[PDB]
Amino acid sequence: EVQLVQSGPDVEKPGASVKVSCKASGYTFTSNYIHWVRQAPGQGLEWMGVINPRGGSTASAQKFQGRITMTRDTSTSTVYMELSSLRSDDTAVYYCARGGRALFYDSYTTPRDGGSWWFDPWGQGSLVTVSS
Amino acid sequence: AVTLPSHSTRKLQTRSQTWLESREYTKHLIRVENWIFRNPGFALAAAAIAWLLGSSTSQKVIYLVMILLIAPAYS
Amino acid sequence: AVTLPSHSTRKLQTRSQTWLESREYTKHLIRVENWIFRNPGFALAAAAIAWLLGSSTSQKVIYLVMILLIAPAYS
Amino acid sequence: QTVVVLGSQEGAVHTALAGALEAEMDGAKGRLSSGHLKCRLKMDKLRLKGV
Amino acid sequence: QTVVVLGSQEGAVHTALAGALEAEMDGAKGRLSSGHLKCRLKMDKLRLKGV
Amino acid sequence: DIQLTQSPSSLSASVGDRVTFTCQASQDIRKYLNWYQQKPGKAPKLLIYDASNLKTGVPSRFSGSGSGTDFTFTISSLQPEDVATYYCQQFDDLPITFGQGTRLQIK
Repeated sequence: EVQLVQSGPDVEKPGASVKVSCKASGYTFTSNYIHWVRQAPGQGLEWMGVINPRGGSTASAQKFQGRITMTRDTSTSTVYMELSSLRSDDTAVYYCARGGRALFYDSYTTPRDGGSWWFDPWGQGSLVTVSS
Repeated sequence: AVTLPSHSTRKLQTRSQTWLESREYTKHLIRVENWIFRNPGFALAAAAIAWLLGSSTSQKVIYLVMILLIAPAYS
Repeated sequence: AVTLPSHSTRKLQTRSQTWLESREYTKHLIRVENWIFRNPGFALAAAAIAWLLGSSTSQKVIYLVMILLIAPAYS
Repeated sequence: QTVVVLGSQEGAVHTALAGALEAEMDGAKGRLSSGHLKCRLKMDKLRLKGV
Repeated sequence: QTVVVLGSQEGAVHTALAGALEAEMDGAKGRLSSGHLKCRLKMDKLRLKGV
Repeated sequence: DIQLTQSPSSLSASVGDRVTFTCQASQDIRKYLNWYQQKPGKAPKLLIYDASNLKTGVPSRFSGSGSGTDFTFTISSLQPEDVATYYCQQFDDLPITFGQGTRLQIK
């Protein structure tokens, strides 16, 4: 079925970089933007950024420019998000879900939305814990 | 770094006052005025140049205006 | 606030390189180049003006250079 | 060979902007205070209320 | 009244100098390069050491 | 970067109640809002796309409305499997903002 499956939880040191995978199943991999969304335990959701699995272009929030990098793998149908310059604030759970009308690249704002804007695919999530 | 697009090239003519219009409609003239105050000999030099072109006694004044407005700005 | 004294008016010619000489010896030419790229019709307008002055067929080119270097800079 | 910071050019861009029109912000709305508009005008349905 | 600070003119004057000679200054002591000097040499106190 | 206030912070009700949630954006997001419920640490349950529409597979006890900037989510009948944390999400201008959350508790 249509499903995104992530890697396991990771424990990293402050100042290092973590890499979280996001593999697709059940749909054409180059047809849905993969959005990455963090969630601290004592806080709600927060959108990290967006990659297109076609062409590998990125965009992200103002709180993380320069700290986040998103790569793709069209062969294995996988999305890699590498978060660098880790701190104790980055201990969170990371999510990755679609959102369609993902024809060419970037974002696609004013055209259509909804129908798993990015609701469906999320799977198990990835706990990332930054400590010593 | 020389921010060469003066926006007076593409000024908007709407019914409000513009961004610097009040200080804009004198600035090139007083720049030429300060330049000819600081370099008075180029007036005599440009007269000797412009007298050699045109041979019409009314094109001479046109070449004077041309040279004496080239020399402050496009110089 | 228009800081009109360009110091190229009073440049010093000493054996060292100056303050901005390397970026200075192209700037007026590429300013005129960008202006005639953005306003191509004034070339035909200035040709029709300058063809009416001089009646000499070599003063025409001089008036062309004069007008087309007035129009970007002191304009 | 040394490098040179050429410095804040903010006032030079202000002097380069001699010809633009001002505007303001309300949150995200760019409020323009200039500009015009052509408009046909239907005075069909007007009563005087006091005949 | 639009009361504008009109900002900061560093890049304005840095563009305005294009014929300047950069010096450096330390305790005031303004040291300067790009000078020339017309010192006339006097010989005849010179002598080859051990001809 | 539109700030999306979600009212209230947390609620509690018994089984079979009607409950409403408010989300107010600081700017005009006209119909670009959607709604999540998230069970803690789990794959969530789907509520609302486009601020007024249900998805196939969702039970019809959930509904959403809202026209200008104020948006009302509505559960007609509360059930014991509807305890979750409720979120609302902007669509416009793309610093995509979520609400703070709305927790429920079974009485």
